[PDB]
Amino acid sequence: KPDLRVVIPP
Amino acid sequence: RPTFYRQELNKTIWEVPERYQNLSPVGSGAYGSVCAAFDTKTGHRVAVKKLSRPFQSIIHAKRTYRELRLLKHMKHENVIGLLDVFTPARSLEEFNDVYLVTHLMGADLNNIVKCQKLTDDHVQFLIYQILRGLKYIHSADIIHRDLKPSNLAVNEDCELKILDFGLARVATRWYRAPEIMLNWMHYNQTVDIWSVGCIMAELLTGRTLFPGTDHIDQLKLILRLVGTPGAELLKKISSESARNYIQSLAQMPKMNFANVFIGANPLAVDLLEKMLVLDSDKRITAAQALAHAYFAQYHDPDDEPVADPYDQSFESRDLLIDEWKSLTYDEVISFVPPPLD
Repeated sequence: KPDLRVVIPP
Repeated sequence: RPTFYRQELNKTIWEVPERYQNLSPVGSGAYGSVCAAFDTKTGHRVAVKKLSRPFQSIIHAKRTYRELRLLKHMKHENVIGLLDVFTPARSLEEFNDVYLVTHLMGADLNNIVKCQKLTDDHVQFLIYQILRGLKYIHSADIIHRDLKPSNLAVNEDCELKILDFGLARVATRWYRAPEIMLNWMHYNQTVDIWSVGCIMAELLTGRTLFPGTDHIDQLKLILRLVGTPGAELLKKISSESARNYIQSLAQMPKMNFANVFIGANPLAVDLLEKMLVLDSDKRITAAQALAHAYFAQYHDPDDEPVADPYDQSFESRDLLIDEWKSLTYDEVISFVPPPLD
Protein backbone atom coordinates (compact mmCIF):
# COMPACT_ATOMS: atom_id res chain seq x y z
CA LYS A 1 0.00 0.00 0.00
CA PRO A 2 1.05 3.64 -0.93
CA ASP A 3 3.85 5.04 1.29
CA LEU A 4 2.18 8.39 1.93
CA ARG A 5 1.79 10.11 5.31
CA VAL A 6 -0.29 13.03 6.50
CA VAL A 7 -0.50 14.91 9.78
CA ILE A 8 -3.95 14.88 11.40
CA PRO A 9 -4.89 18.02 13.40
CA PRO A 10 -6.04 17.82 17.08
CA ARG B 1 -30.95 -6.78 22.46
CA PRO B 2 -27.86 -5.17 24.05
CA THR B 3 -28.04 -3.43 27.42
CA PHE B 4 -28.80 0.25 27.04
CA TYR B 5 -27.93 3.06 29.40
CA ARG B 6 -29.52 6.46 29.04
CA GLN B 7 -27.93 9.80 29.80
CA GLU B 8 -28.57 13.48 29.12
CA LEU B 9 -26.09 15.55 27.11
CA ASN B 10 -26.53 19.08 25.65
CA LYS B 11 -30.19 18.79 26.74
CA THR B 12 -30.76 15.65 24.63
CA ILE B 13 -31.43 12.17 26.00
CA TRP B 14 -29.09 9.57 24.50
CA GLU B 15 -30.07 5.94 25.10
CA VAL B 16 -27.49 3.61 23.51
CA PRO B 17 -25.92 0.12 23.95
CA GLU B 18 -23.23 -0.13 26.63
CA ARG B 19 -20.56 -0.92 23.99
CA TYR B 20 -20.48 2.82 23.19
CA GLN B 21 -18.60 4.69 25.93
CA ASN B 22 -17.45 8.20 26.82
CA LEU B 23 -19.91 9.99 24.52
CA SER B 24 -18.82 13.50 23.59
CA PRO B 25 -21.14 15.96 21.74
CA VAL B 26 -19.39 16.74 18.46
CA GLY B 27 -22.14 18.89 17.04
CA SER B 28 -25.76 19.37 15.99
CA GLY B 29 -28.14 20.39 13.24
CA ALA B 30 -31.68 20.24 11.85
CA TYR B 31 -30.82 16.63 10.92
CA GLY B 32 -29.84 15.36 14.36
CA SER B 33 -27.06 15.67 16.92
CA VAL B 34 -23.83 13.69 16.67
CA CYS B 35 -21.65 12.35 19.47
CA ALA B 36 -18.11 11.07 19.48
CA ALA B 37 -17.66 7.89 21.47
CA PHE B 38 -15.39 4.90 21.79
CA ASP B 39 -16.70 1.56 20.55
CA THR B 40 -15.49 -1.12 22.97
CA LYS B 41 -16.52 -3.82 20.51
CA THR B 42 -14.19 -2.83 17.67
CA GLY B 43 -11.83 -0.88 19.86
CA HIS B 44 -12.31 2.07 17.50
CA ARG B 45 -13.65 5.57 18.05
CA VAL B 46 -16.90 6.30 16.22
CA ALA B 47 -19.58 8.83 15.31
CA VAL B 48 -22.98 8.18 16.87
CA LYS B 49 -25.78 10.18 15.23
CA LYS B 50 -29.26 10.51 16.66
CA LEU B 51 -31.79 11.51 13.99
CA SER B 52 -34.03 14.51 14.69
CA ARG B 53 -37.62 13.21 14.80
CA PRO B 54 -37.26 10.76 11.86
CA PHE B 55 -41.02 10.53 11.39
CA GLN B 56 -42.36 14.08 11.88
CA SER B 57 -43.93 14.09 8.40
CA ILE B 58 -44.35 11.76 5.42
CA ILE B 59 -41.43 13.65 3.89
CA HIS B 60 -39.17 13.10 6.90
CA ALA B 61 -40.15 9.45 7.29
CA LYS B 62 -39.35 8.77 3.63
CA ARG B 63 -36.11 10.74 3.92
CA THR B 64 -35.18 8.69 6.98
CA TYR B 65 -35.85 5.45 5.08
CA ARG B 66 -33.75 6.67 2.14
CA GLU B 67 -30.77 7.47 4.34
CA LEU B 68 -30.95 4.11 6.11
CA ARG B 69 -31.28 2.16 2.86
CA LEU B 70 -28.38 4.08 1.36
CA LEU B 71 -25.99 3.60 4.28
CA LYS B 72 -26.75 -0.12 4.60
CA HIS B 73 -25.89 -0.66 0.94
CA MET B 74 -22.50 1.13 1.05
CA LYS B 75 -19.65 -1.41 1.34
CA HIS B 76 -16.42 -0.01 -0.11
CA GLU B 77 -13.04 1.05 1.34
CA ASN B 78 -13.48 4.63 0.08
CA VAL B 79 -17.07 5.23 1.26
CA ILE B 80 -18.38 5.42 4.81
CA GLY B 81 -20.35 2.40 5.87
CA LEU B 82 -22.90 1.64 8.55
CA LEU B 83 -21.06 0.13 11.51
CA ASP B 84 -24.30 -0.11 13.47
CA VAL B 85 -27.90 1.13 13.63
CA PHE B 86 -30.17 0.74 16.62
CA THR B 87 -33.16 1.98 18.60
CA PRO B 88 -33.89 1.59 22.32
CA ALA B 89 -37.46 0.76 21.30
CA ARG B 90 -38.57 -2.82 21.98
CA SER B 91 -41.21 -2.83 19.22
CA LEU B 92 -42.81 -0.95 16.34
CA GLU B 93 -45.50 0.29 18.73
CA GLU B 94 -42.86 2.34 20.57
CA PHE B 95 -40.37 2.88 17.74
CA ASN B 96 -39.43 6.57 17.64
CA ASP B 97 -35.67 7.12 17.77
CA VAL B 98 -33.09 6.04 15.21
CA TYR B 99 -29.38 5.97 15.95
CA LEU B 100 -26.73 5.61 13.27
CA VAL B 101 -23.14 4.64 13.95
CA THR B 102 -20.18 5.21 11.61
CA HIS B 103 -16.37 5.32 11.77
CA LEU B 104 -14.50 8.37 12.95
CA MET B 105 -11.66 8.45 10.41
CA GLY B 106 -9.43 11.36 11.40
CA ALA B 107 -10.04 14.69 9.70
CA ASP B 108 -11.75 16.12 6.63
CA LEU B 109 -9.76 17.37 3.60
CA ASN B 110 -9.96 21.02 4.75
CA ASN B 111 -8.24 20.24 8.03
CA ILE B 112 -5.50 18.36 6.17
CA VAL B 113 -4.73 21.29 3.84
CA LYS B 114 -4.79 23.70 6.79
CA CYS B 115 -2.04 21.59 8.44
CA GLN B 116 0.44 21.04 5.68
CA LYS B 117 1.27 21.56 2.03
CA LEU B 118 0.46 18.45 -0.02
CA THR B 119 2.82 16.95 -2.63
CA ASP B 120 1.64 16.15 -6.16
CA ASP B 121 1.83 12.57 -4.93
CA HIS B 122 -0.75 13.17 -2.17
CA VAL B 123 -3.16 14.77 -4.63
CA GLN B 124 -2.78 11.82 -6.99
CA PHE B 125 -3.55 9.28 -4.25
CA LEU B 126 -6.35 11.44 -2.76
CA ILE B 127 -8.20 12.11 -6.04
CA TYR B 128 -7.66 8.46 -7.03
CA GLN B 129 -9.48 7.20 -3.92
CA ILE B 130 -12.29 9.70 -4.49
CA LEU B 131 -12.82 8.39 -8.04
CA ARG B 132 -12.47 4.80 -6.80
CA GLY B 133 -15.32 5.20 -4.30
CA LEU B 134 -17.28 7.24 -6.82
CA LYS B 135 -16.99 4.44 -9.39
CA TYR B 136 -18.52 2.14 -6.80
CA ILE B 137 -21.29 4.66 -6.01
CA HIS B 138 -22.19 5.52 -9.63
CA SER B 139 -22.29 1.84 -10.61
CA ALA B 140 -25.21 1.56 -8.15
CA ASP B 141 -27.03 4.44 -9.86
CA ILE B 142 -26.39 6.67 -6.88
CA ILE B 143 -25.27 10.27 -7.11
CA HIS B 144 -23.65 11.83 -4.06
CA ARG B 145 -24.78 15.29 -5.16
CA ASP B 146 -22.80 17.18 -2.49
CA LEU B 147 -19.09 16.48 -2.81
CA LYS B 148 -16.84 19.06 -1.14
CA PRO B 149 -13.69 18.96 1.04
CA SER B 150 -15.71 18.87 4.26
CA ASN B 151 -17.30 15.59 3.07
CA LEU B 152 -13.94 13.93 2.65
CA ALA B 153 -12.35 12.18 5.65
CA VAL B 154 -8.63 11.37 5.49
CA ASN B 155 -6.48 9.34 7.88
CA GLU B 156 -2.77 9.47 8.75
CA ASP B 157 -1.93 7.10 5.88
CA CYS B 158 -3.62 9.52 3.48
CA GLU B 159 -6.45 6.99 3.04
CA LEU B 160 -9.81 8.54 2.16
CA LYS B 161 -13.56 7.99 2.44
CA ILE B 162 -16.56 9.81 1.00
CA LEU B 163 -19.13 10.74 3.68
CA ASP B 164 -22.45 12.56 4.04
CA PHE B 165 -24.37 11.81 0.87
CA GLY B 166 -26.86 14.45 -0.21
CA LEU B 167 -30.34 13.17 0.70
CA ALA B 168 -32.47 16.36 0.48
CA ARG B 169 -34.05 15.64 -2.94
CA VAL B 170 -20.84 30.37 0.28
CA ALA B 171 -19.56 26.76 0.34
CA THR B 172 -21.47 23.77 -1.03
CA ARG B 173 -22.40 25.82 -4.09
CA TRP B 174 -18.72 26.35 -4.99
CA TYR B 175 -18.27 22.65 -5.84
CA ARG B 176 -21.64 22.15 -7.54
CA ALA B 177 -22.04 21.68 -11.26
CA PRO B 178 -23.91 24.49 -13.05
CA GLU B 179 -26.85 22.37 -14.30
CA ILE B 180 -27.60 21.65 -10.62
CA MET B 181 -26.93 25.04 -9.14
CA LEU B 182 -29.50 26.61 -11.47
CA ASN B 183 -31.74 23.58 -12.09
CA TRP B 184 -31.07 23.65 -15.85
CA MET B 185 -32.05 20.03 -16.42
CA HIS B 186 -32.13 16.55 -14.98
CA TYR B 187 -28.53 15.90 -14.08
CA ASN B 188 -26.46 12.73 -14.15
CA GLN B 189 -23.64 11.10 -12.15
CA THR B 190 -21.11 13.47 -13.75
CA VAL B 191 -22.21 16.21 -11.34
CA ASP B 192 -19.90 14.48 -8.86
CA ILE B 193 -17.09 14.45 -11.44
CA TRP B 194 -17.58 18.23 -11.67
CA SER B 195 -17.14 18.41 -7.88
CA VAL B 196 -13.98 16.26 -8.04
CA GLY B 197 -12.64 18.67 -10.61
CA CYS B 198 -13.22 21.70 -8.39
CA ILE B 199 -11.66 19.90 -5.45
CA MET B 200 -8.58 18.77 -7.39
CA ALA B 201 -7.91 22.27 -8.75
CA GLU B 202 -8.04 23.68 -5.22
CA LEU B 203 -5.56 21.09 -3.93
CA LEU B 204 -3.14 21.97 -6.75
CA THR B 205 -3.30 25.79 -6.60
CA GLY B 206 -4.35 26.24 -2.99
CA ARG B 207 -7.29 28.37 -4.17
CA THR B 208 -11.02 27.82 -4.43
CA LEU B 209 -11.80 27.62 -8.18
CA PHE B 210 -15.33 29.07 -8.44
CA PRO B 211 -15.98 30.99 -5.19
CA GLY B 212 -18.95 32.98 -6.44
CA THR B 213 -20.81 35.21 -3.98
CA ASP B 214 -24.13 34.21 -5.56
CA HIS B 215 -25.48 31.92 -8.28
CA ILE B 216 -25.00 34.44 -11.08
CA ASP B 217 -21.52 35.48 -9.92
CA GLN B 218 -20.45 31.82 -9.81
CA LEU B 219 -21.95 30.96 -13.17
CA LYS B 220 -19.89 33.80 -14.65
CA LEU B 221 -16.63 32.58 -13.10
CA ILE B 222 -17.48 29.13 -14.41
CA LEU B 223 -18.51 30.18 -17.94
CA ARG B 224 -15.39 32.30 -18.11
CA LEU B 225 -13.15 29.25 -17.77
CA VAL B 226 -15.10 26.72 -19.82
CA GLY B 227 -16.73 29.08 -22.30
CA THR B 228 -20.39 29.92 -22.84
CA PRO B 229 -22.89 27.15 -23.83
CA GLY B 230 -23.13 25.92 -27.43
CA ALA B 231 -26.34 25.09 -29.32
CA GLU B 232 -25.99 21.38 -28.51
CA LEU B 233 -26.02 21.94 -24.73
CA LEU B 234 -28.65 24.70 -24.93
CA LYS B 235 -31.18 22.31 -26.46
CA LYS B 236 -30.69 20.15 -23.36
CA ILE B 237 -31.65 22.92 -20.93
CA SER B 238 -35.34 22.25 -20.32
CA SER B 239 -36.18 25.62 -18.79
CA GLU B 240 -37.18 28.16 -21.47
CA SER B 241 -36.30 31.02 -19.13
CA ALA B 242 -32.91 29.41 -18.48
CA ARG B 243 -32.19 29.07 -22.21
CA ASN B 244 -33.25 32.67 -22.63
CA TYR B 245 -30.80 33.95 -20.01
CA ILE B 246 -27.95 31.88 -21.46
CA GLN B 247 -28.42 33.34 -24.92
CA SER B 248 -28.42 36.82 -23.37
CA LEU B 249 -24.85 36.30 -22.19
CA ALA B 250 -21.90 37.65 -24.12
CA GLN B 251 -20.32 34.61 -25.81
CA MET B 252 -17.03 33.52 -24.29
CA PRO B 253 -14.31 31.13 -25.44
CA LYS B 254 -12.95 28.27 -23.37
CA MET B 255 -9.65 29.16 -21.71
CA ASN B 256 -6.46 27.15 -22.04
CA PHE B 257 -6.28 25.37 -18.66
CA ALA B 258 -2.48 25.23 -18.94
CA ASN B 259 -2.62 29.03 -18.73
CA VAL B 260 -4.62 28.80 -15.50
CA PHE B 261 -2.69 26.08 -13.68
CA ILE B 262 0.87 27.09 -14.50
CA GLY B 263 3.44 24.77 -12.92
CA ALA B 264 1.07 21.85 -12.25
CA ASN B 265 1.59 18.28 -13.52
CA PRO B 266 0.66 18.34 -17.24
CA LEU B 267 -1.27 15.13 -16.63
CA ALA B 268 -3.31 16.65 -13.79
CA VAL B 269 -4.12 19.65 -15.98
CA ASP B 270 -5.34 17.28 -18.69
CA LEU B 271 -7.59 15.39 -16.25
CA LEU B 272 -9.04 18.70 -15.00
CA GLU B 273 -9.88 19.64 -18.61
CA LYS B 274 -11.75 16.32 -18.86
CA MET B 275 -13.74 16.78 -15.65
CA LEU B 276 -14.59 20.49 -15.97
CA VAL B 277 -16.54 20.16 -19.22
CA LEU B 278 -19.73 22.28 -19.31
CA ASP B 279 -21.88 19.63 -21.00
CA SER B 280 -22.35 16.81 -18.46
CA ASP B 281 -22.65 14.24 -21.28
CA LYS B 282 -19.08 15.11 -22.33
CA ARG B 283 -17.48 14.92 -18.87
CA ILE B 284 -15.26 11.96 -18.10
CA THR B 285 -16.84 9.26 -15.89
CA ALA B 286 -15.38 7.88 -12.67
CA ALA B 287 -14.34 4.58 -14.28
CA GLN B 288 -12.73 6.45 -17.20
CA ALA B 289 -10.81 8.79 -14.86
CA LEU B 290 -9.21 5.90 -12.90
CA ALA B 291 -7.67 4.82 -16.21
CA HIS B 292 -6.11 8.26 -16.77
CA ALA B 293 -2.29 8.57 -16.96
CA TYR B 294 -2.25 10.85 -13.89
CA PHE B 295 -3.13 7.80 -11.71
CA ALA B 296 -0.76 5.34 -13.40
CA GLN B 297 0.97 4.61 -10.09
CA TYR B 298 -2.28 3.67 -8.27
CA HIS B 299 -4.55 2.25 -10.95
CA ASP B 300 -5.47 -1.44 -10.69
CA PRO B 301 -8.52 -2.57 -12.70
CA ASP B 302 -8.86 -5.75 -10.65
CA ASP B 303 -9.08 -3.68 -7.49
CA GLU B 304 -11.72 -1.08 -8.36
CA PRO B 305 -14.96 -2.92 -7.51
CA VAL B 306 -18.48 -1.94 -8.50
CA ALA B 307 -21.54 -2.34 -6.25
CA ASP B 308 -24.46 -4.78 -6.10
CA PRO B 309 -27.75 -3.56 -7.60
CA TYR B 310 -29.38 -0.82 -5.49
CA ASP B 311 -33.20 -0.93 -5.66
CA GLN B 312 -34.69 2.58 -5.60
CA SER B 313 -38.24 1.76 -6.67
CA PHE B 314 -39.22 2.96 -3.20
CA GLU B 315 -38.70 6.56 -4.35
CA SER B 316 -41.89 6.28 -6.42
CA ARG B 317 -44.13 4.69 -3.76
CA ASP B 318 -46.78 6.92 -2.12
CA LEU B 319 -47.02 5.72 1.47
CA LEU B 320 -48.42 6.82 4.84
CA ILE B 321 -46.02 8.17 7.51
CA ASP B 322 -46.47 4.99 9.50
CA GLU B 323 -45.83 2.76 6.50
CA TRP B 324 -42.55 4.57 5.93
CA LYS B 325 -41.88 4.24 9.68
CA SER B 326 -42.54 0.48 9.74
CA LEU B 327 -40.38 0.09 6.61
CA THR B 328 -37.59 1.87 8.48
CA TYR B 329 -38.07 -0.41 11.48
CA ASP B 330 -37.77 -3.49 9.25
CA GLU B 331 -34.46 -2.12 7.94
CA VAL B 332 -33.16 -1.59 11.47
CA ILE B 333 -34.31 -5.10 12.41
CA SER B 334 -32.50 -6.74 9.48
CA PHE B 335 -29.15 -4.94 9.80
CA VAL B 336 -26.16 -7.28 9.83
CA PRO B 337 -22.97 -5.84 11.34
CA PRO B 338 -19.71 -5.69 9.34
CA PRO B 339 -17.29 -8.60 9.93
CA LEU B 340 -14.91 -7.89 12.80
CA ASP B 341 -11.39 -7.58 11.30
